[PDB]
Amino acid sequence: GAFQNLFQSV
Amino acid sequence: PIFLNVLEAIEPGVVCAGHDNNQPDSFAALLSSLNELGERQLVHVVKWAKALPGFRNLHVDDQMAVIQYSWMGLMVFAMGWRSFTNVNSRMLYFAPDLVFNEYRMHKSRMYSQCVRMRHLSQEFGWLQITPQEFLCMKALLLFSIIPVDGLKNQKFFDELRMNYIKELDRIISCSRRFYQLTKLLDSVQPIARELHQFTFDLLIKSHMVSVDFPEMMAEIISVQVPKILSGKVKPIYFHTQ
Ligand SMILES: C[C@]12CC[C@H]3[C@@H](CCC4=CC(=O)CC[C@@]43C)[C@@H]1CC[C@@H]2O
Repeated sequence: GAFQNLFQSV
Repeated sequence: PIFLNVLEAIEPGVVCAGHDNNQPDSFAALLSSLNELGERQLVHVVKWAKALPGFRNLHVDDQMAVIQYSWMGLMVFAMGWRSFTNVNSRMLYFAPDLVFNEYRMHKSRMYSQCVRMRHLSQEFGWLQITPQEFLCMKALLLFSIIPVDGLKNQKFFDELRMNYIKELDRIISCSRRFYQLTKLLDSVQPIARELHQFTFDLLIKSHMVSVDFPEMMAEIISVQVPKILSGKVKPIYFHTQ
């Protein structure tokens, strides 16, 4: 989930 | 020129690696710093990509996928450009605080890969690549690697890729030039593949060699990069290899 978390955070 | 206005406007600025240049060069230190630089640049690549013309046309899963597949090529291509503009390809300008001379190329254990990257850098000179050509080509690299079995919405991707090819052609003897630039774009992919293999192998043995991988790098290299190395995800070449 680390990439997705970045992606969704902006 | 709306499209080029946007590409110039969204282009990331300077990213430092945080490398301690006072420490003697070592494989572990150089590679740990490269890994941290990748983690930092990833943040910029995501912010840049999400701001690209038409990018939101893609299914959100595909938006995430193309970034996770294409980052190596994107970053190598930009690095080659920085190397060309800053040190006339004399060294690999990974970051202002992480510039590779030949000694570092050797100590990194990536000399062959660095050679290829320096060659790419030199091509920007040999072909007299313009900033506007560079930006359009770099954008196209985001849309140049996909799963063999297709994306979630392949149609929206195909349309987007088509339009970025059209934007490149319009920025572009024209046939000669288009041939040259597509050849240069293709040349990024074998370099990216060699780096994919190298970083994957390094991650697996990272504990044995004191090389640190940050969180996103470790995740992406273990979850997504193997799809490329196993052949499930492949580059799109212009010319047959
Ligand atoms: C993947 C890697 C860390 C990230 C590096 C990569 C070499 C290419 C590169 C160029 C950049 O400008 C950002 C960092 C990256 C993307 C390195 C090769 C081995 C190392 O593990």
